[PDB]
Amino acid sequence: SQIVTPGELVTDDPIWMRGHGTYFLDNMTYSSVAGTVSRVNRLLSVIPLKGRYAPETGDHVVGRIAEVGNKRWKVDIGGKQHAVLMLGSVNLPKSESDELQMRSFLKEGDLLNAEVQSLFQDGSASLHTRSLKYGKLRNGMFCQVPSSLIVRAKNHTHNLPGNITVVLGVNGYIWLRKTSQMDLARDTSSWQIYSDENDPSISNNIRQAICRYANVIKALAFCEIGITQQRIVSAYEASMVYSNVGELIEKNVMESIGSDILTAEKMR
Amino acid sequence: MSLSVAEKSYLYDSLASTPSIRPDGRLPHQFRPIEIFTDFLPSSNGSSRIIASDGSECIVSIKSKVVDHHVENELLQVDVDIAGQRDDALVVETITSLLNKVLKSGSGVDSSKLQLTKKYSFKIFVDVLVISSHSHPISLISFAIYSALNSTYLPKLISAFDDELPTFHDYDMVKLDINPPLVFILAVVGNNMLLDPAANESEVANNGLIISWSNGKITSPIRSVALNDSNVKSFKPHLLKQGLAMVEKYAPDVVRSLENL
Amino acid sequence: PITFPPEVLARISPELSLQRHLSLGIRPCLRKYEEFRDVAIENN
Amino acid sequence: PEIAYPGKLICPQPGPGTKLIQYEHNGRTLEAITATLVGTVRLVSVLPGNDFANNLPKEGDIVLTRVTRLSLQRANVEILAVEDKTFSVSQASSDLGETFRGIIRSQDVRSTDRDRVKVIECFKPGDIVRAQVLSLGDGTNYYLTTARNDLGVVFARAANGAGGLMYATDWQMMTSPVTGATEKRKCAKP
Amino acid sequence: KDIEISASESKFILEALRQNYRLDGRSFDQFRDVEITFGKEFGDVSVKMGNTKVHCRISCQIAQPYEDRPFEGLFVISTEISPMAGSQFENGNITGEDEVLCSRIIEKSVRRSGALDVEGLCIVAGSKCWAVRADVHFLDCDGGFIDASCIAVMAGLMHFKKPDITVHGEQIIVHPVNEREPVPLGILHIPICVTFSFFNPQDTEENIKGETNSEISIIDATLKEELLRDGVLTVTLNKNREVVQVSKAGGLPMDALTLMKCCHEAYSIIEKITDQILQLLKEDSEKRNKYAAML
Amino acid sequence: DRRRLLGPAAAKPMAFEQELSLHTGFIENCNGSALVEARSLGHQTSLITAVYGPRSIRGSFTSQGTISIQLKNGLLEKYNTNELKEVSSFLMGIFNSVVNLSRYPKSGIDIFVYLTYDKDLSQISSLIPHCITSITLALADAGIELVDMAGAGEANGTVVSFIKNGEEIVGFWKDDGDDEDLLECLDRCKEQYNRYRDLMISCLMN
Amino acid sequence: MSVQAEIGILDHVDGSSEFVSQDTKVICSVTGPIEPKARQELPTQLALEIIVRPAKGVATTREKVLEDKLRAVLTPLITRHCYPRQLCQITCQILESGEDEAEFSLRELSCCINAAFLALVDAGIALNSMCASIPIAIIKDTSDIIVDPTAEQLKISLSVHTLALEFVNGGKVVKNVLLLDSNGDFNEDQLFSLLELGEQKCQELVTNIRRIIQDNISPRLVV
Amino acid sequence: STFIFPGDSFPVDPTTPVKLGPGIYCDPNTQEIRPVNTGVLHVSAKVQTAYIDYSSKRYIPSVNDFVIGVIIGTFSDSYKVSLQNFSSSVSLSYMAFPNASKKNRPTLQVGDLVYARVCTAEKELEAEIECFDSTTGFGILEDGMIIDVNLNFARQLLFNNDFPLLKVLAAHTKFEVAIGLNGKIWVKCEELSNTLACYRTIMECCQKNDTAAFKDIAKRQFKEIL
Amino acid sequence: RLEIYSPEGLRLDGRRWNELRRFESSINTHPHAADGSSYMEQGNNKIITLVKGPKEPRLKSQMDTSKALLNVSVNITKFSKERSKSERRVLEIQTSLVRMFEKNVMLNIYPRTVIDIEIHVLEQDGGIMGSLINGITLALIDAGISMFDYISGISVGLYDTTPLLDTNSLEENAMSTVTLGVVGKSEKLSLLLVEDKIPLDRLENVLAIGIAGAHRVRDLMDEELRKHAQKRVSNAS
Amino acid sequence: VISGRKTFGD
Ligand SMILES: [Cl-]
Ligand SMILES: [Cl-]
Repeated sequence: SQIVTPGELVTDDPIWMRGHGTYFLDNMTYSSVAGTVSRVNRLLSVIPLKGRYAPETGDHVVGRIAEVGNKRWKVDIGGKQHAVLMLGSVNLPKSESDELQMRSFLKEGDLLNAEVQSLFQDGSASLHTRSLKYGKLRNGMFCQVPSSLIVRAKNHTHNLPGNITVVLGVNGYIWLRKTSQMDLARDTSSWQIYSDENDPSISNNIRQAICRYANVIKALAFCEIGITQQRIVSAYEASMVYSNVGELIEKNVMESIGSDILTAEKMR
Repeated sequence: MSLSVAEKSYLYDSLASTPSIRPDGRLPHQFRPIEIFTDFLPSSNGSSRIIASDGSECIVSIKSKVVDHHVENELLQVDVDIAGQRDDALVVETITSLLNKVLKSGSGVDSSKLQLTKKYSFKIFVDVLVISSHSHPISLISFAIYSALNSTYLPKLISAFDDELPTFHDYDMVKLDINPPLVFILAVVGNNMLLDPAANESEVANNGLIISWSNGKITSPIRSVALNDSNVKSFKPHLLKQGLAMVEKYAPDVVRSLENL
Repeated sequence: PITFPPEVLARISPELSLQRHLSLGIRPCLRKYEEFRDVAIENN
Repeated sequence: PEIAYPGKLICPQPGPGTKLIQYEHNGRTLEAITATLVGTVRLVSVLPGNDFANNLPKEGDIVLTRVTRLSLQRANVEILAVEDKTFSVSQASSDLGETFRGIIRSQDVRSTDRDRVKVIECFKPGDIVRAQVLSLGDGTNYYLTTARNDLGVVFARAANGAGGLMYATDWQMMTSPVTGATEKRKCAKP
Repeated sequence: KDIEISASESKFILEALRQNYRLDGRSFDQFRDVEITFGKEFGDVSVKMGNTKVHCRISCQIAQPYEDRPFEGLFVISTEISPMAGSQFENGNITGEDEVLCSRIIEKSVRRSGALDVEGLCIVAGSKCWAVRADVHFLDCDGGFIDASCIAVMAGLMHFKKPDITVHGEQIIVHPVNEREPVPLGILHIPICVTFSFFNPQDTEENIKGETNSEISIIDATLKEELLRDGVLTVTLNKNREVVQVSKAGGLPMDALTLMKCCHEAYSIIEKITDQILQLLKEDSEKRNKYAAML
Repeated sequence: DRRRLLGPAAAKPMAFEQELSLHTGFIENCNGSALVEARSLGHQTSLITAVYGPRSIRGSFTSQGTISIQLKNGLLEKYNTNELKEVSSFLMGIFNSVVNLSRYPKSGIDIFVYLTYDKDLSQISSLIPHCITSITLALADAGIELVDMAGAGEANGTVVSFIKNGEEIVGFWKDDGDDEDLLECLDRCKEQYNRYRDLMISCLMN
Repeated sequence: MSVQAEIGILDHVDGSSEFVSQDTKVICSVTGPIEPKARQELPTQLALEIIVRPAKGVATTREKVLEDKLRAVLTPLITRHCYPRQLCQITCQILESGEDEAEFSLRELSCCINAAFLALVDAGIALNSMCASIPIAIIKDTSDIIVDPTAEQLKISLSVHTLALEFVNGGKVVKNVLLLDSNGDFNEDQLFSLLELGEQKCQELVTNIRRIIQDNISPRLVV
Repeated sequence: STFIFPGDSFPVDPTTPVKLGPGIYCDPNTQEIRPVNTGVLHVSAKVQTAYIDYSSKRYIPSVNDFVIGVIIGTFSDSYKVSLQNFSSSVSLSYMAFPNASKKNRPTLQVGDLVYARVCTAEKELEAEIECFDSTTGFGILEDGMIIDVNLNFARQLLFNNDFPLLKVLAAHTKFEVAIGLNGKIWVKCEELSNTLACYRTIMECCQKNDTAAFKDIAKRQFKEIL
Repeated sequence: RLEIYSPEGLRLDGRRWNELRRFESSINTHPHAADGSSYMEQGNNKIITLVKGPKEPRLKSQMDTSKALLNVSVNITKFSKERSKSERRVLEIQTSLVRMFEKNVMLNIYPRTVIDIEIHVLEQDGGIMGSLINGITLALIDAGISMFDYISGISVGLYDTTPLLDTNSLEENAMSTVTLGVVGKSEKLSLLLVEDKIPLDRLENVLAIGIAGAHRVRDLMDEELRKHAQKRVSNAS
Repeated sequence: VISGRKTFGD
């Protein structure tokens, strides 16, 4: 792996497939970003060290509704462009009357859970919620880390101890909620799926655990540690040393939580 | 700052709950950590830089100028420049008017400490720059101004006190030991008071309080600010007395935290 | 024909609202053709 | 409570001019109807005692509009008044874009032969069209219709206001009594 | 409002440049013929370059000098654009990209350079001085607004004559033209602007990392040529072999020596223009003395 | 300024309890107006309010109304621009908790307070309660839903605005003044609140 | 009086004219009908963007009033309903004022009216009728009514007047008085002596304007 | 053919049936036929057609006019075309092509030069052009150069066969010309030196308005190209 | 006492004619305020540069379907100089910086987006235009935005015949100056700015010294950038 | 039947 900066020559060999972060004049292929050189088959490319989340087909994302248009929604995913959520790509609770009252399902500012179905030519993503696991989010609170800390994995909705469930969006948009009955079904009726009301039985114990999970996710991000299901529960169990959840905001405490996770995985 | 109504309703119920459950596990009187840097602008008599936990950053520059205090009524002047906001925008004009009242040569600050001769004194130019902000920055600005005025050093006088213009030592310099005030902002969520309200906390608060503090006592200005516009509602008088007692109790901890130079 | 109340005709077409008033011999401001508004002054 | 002012209690536990407000007294809380307007009480509501506010156009209401721009497929209008079950005049200004705007699609012009409809022969810029609201649509444009006998161009001038008054002689033709020249419009039966 | 250029037109003009052809029949190094017309009043000057037409009006009023520069008169230039030069211009937007840049060039070429002797404008040292003003009216736009303005302002300042004044201590008596004849202004040097327009016949990759530079340079572009150019360079010189100012703000990156050869290219032209301006002034003065003999 | 006649630039400027009277509905271009003229033994003040709205905002998804309050120095330019916008900010905080904004979505309400007379036989503290009196009157005349009659009083730099017969506070303002005055200030301010509120209700009825 | 004028002098506008009355000189550009801005759009008829630039300095409210008066003359002259939802850019650049700009503006107004009319003629925009404008002044002690007064005469004028009349049928019928802008001290008997002689010299100007228009447009066309 | 000014008395009598052309306006209020344009009024003989030939440079879309446009935008069912700068846009439907079908859309891209005919030119609507013959040379104009010309010169070049411009140009080079009645004339030759020589000759001939000077101008321009 | 250029060849600060000022750059200085950030410390100068984007534009009207929109906002704080209470000149700086990075940033590959650049000048002392260029180049690279090459800024004054590389405030007020924006390591000039009179014959020597000094600035920037990247991948390892 | 687009000089 080689570190290159803008303007640097990556290879004089023209028998290469030009990838991202590159440009060329005749045989000379230069780098457009400051990143690392990637050689895959015949595709020479430069992986930038920084940049917004780039969506790929299959990504499990959490997004905020930005605007309501013609027959589609534009969702804030955290990338360069807004992602589109076509009216045909959502499970309505088709009739032409619903195409007008689109704000009865998702209004501006609503939080939802979706999957990247495809990508346009420009690179923006098309979303879909044609499943039970995708829909409007409630019964909790939002918080976000940089997308580089969310590792793409087989699953992205994990149930945590304390009756709390996390949704680790590939774009870095995390949603913590009370573990619903549907979330318990994930091991091996709901007419109002766009209801803006929260389950009115969220106890203070559940509310306090959401905070603790929120702080440890923030702490893992503060140490630039990759967020995983195994690390979130490890930090949550380790943080019990501190009686009050408030103590977890200080710098020394956050750096301790992250260091105790890295040094523990060194032993393991 | 945009939030879903499912987010807002969950947050408000947690904050107004007995006891208050804040989204970071904070206590109703607990402050978020901040980073402070001082003495980094050599062109100024004093400088400070504060970075809030949410990413809000503020830089303050203290500069002086000898003036005739018989014609210069105000010997302390604050200029607020908030990034991405017009200089005539309401929030800028409000904060500028508010801060000038917080300092104002004869109220919060000690005017006699700026005197040089029987005819001339120092005029202090407090310049505020908010690089990034996510909530009402009057409290963040106040803390940065406080740290800058403490790290401020002024030239040493040579000429006599009784009166030509004053003459200053070429090398030695004296520290400015004025007592700078502190401005605290509070959130009124239901029947609870919250010190140092966060962005999301202020988005659901029913009302807000701006409370000034100097020399160990509650001082003016004191305002009831609206931290939003959607969920603004009236508050009972006891909540106003509760917020003032909250400042009088926990501000000394804030002072000795800031005064650690 | 079709007639509209006075409140709408003023908005529908101000040109007709004047012509309808003048056809009746009055003005929209309810004053006579050569009548001025009454003035009242406070000085200094 | 014959009369009412904002803040005056009406009755224990909705409509326009009132709001449920929770008060405290003797230690126990209480939700009572409170008037928010100054007027008389008449389901609890308060009526003051012209106003386009309370009679805002809704699906099914008939409105008086003015054509502002014709297109090959639709006709853009602005709502000037709404018919009451009498009229309610909008106080907004047509010079600053303050009035609620609407759209009359080509297939909603008339009832018969909605596929082949020429917009240039049904409406003209400046005409006063009586239409009925189909839906609220988006925040930009209402969606109106004129597919009835009593709907269509009501008031119009020849040559887009450059000529004399034209009256609806035929349901599809407007003539001028002075000049005699006629124009083709989708008129409403007077 | 935008000027739409067809793809067939963009290709033809650029391909004609690659064949060393300019639509108006000029060569790549040919500055347009400068026509200067003088009005009845001193300071009324009208410049024409093919189809480009500008007009300048020099005026002066008595004002007070700044306390910081008490021995100095005042001088300001106004170049507000109007839709008369073409519907592409919005009415008096003094904040647009091209409007700001072009204005700063004329200010740096005439005001900042000290072409006008602001010391001679001073009447008495403490108060009272001359406040000269140069107003430019862009009448017809066929490109080259910067170069035309620079010639119009300088020709105006030289042709202009301020009224003679007699001071009686604090009394400043401004004599009218009928009483005593006016005195001309003091010009220290005559700056001339020459604007080079660059065209890239290839790609951006061959411009950043290309060995052989193939960028085409033409002098004083027309409107059609100006709209298709990929870079612009405005250089200002005087007969004293001084580079008054150079402005190449962004655009197509240009080889440094190529820009240097542009500066030396322009000096041949600013000599032709300076001598041309001075000649038309001498001819204009001789016309007024011939009518002074007939009067 | 090119859009004005400012004369010569070389010219320099020249350097040298409370009886109430309320009227409403006297301005024709707005939705609701009000006139408050207050004469006290030490100061006389007159100001006019104008409420324009609700006016629909082009493409607004806002679930409720957006209040705007501009305090102008209509002729008498006595107060600094900094403090006028601070009072305007304070006024907007009060009425954003009094106007039933949920009833006017996607629209906006703009309030103007023109000062027309102010002579004292800073001072901005005692001016705030009469703006609140006028804005509440003008909003009622404009047919805007108000949760209560918003009024206020002033005492030694402290300005308190009340609703619900003084049971709750909708605005608090304190400049200079003495220490520990709060208890006595809320008492004196509530007295002016009741006095102004009674006159305000009596104005809208008669 | 004696006026000189040109037609079609600018290349990047639909119509152009230059008008010189004594020492006053105005150049005028006209561009229309063109796509209007959203703010300017008028559904029924044509919208006018009228701009007047001073001979010296930047534009002040003085020119804003000249723009308003110029609109009052031009608006009834243009057959606006022929161009619905369109824009017309009438831009006047005053080159030499021909009068002490501090006190007077009537010579510039009268010249802008004629220049704008000529430029609208050159642009081929539909006009209901013709138009000519003359400045008039009544001199102090002589009390004479001087048509087309000089800059020196205006200094000792007790009243200044701008008269612009609408002409039809070969410039012999006066369809209307488009604008009469009288300023100064005058009486009813003076006013009608002014309007009488003013209409006579106005009728002389359209006859001269018809001649200049024909000398410029006839060589452009085929017979 | 007499010269007429706006507001002048119209010579033709109402007893004769007349078809009104450009320059003549019929008052909607007074029903009087009066001129609104200044120029030469031409009147036919026997059904009498009367119009005024007046000078103009800004084109106004009228039906049965040949015009050259430039594609500036692609919409759902039509093209947004510009026939002149700053003027209002014109609509070109996808179905307005020869052998048009709902399966094959035209291949034009933004910036292409199109030669078409005006079909619907409603004064209160967006004008429309078509690339198919109304009674059954239109289509894309590849490469070449477009020339700006006043409307009277363009009408004289298309309808008057005695206009010497096309003859003196053919006598110098072989050239392809497309004449638009909106002031745009498209020229293309085999070599760029010939196309530029045709551009310069048409530009100079448009400025003189004198027909008797076309031959001498063409001779000197092609001589300068050599 | 001090002199502008002493007979021994020493300037006011003690530099020789071909000596730069103390050059110190930093990357990722405001991660919680912008995608890319840079803190510039060239001599006494102190400049904060914030790059926000590429992101969705706020108004769908102001949006280009073919390329990204580039906006530069330069804020010169009130405390940058010896305070003045008093525009058209800052506008020239902004549109010039935009026109520069228009042709360097690959805006074509980020369509329908907007790249907002937010600059704050904390301390000013000569050659601020060159330092602004360096702050933008680093801040854009920190944002991961594709660009063809570096752009380095430098200022050179002419004292009689001797060019003085990297001028401070007093040197700018004493002699004429040239400001260069050099593309990478080439001789192509993105920005050439001769702000006052220079003799036509002595100008080529000034340009030669400026291009050479700019190349040194490029290496200094590249060096600091590779250090940051190597420290980032070493900490994560 | 007037021709518009035609090649001359055959
Ligand atoms: Cl978000
Ligand atoms: Cl600067």
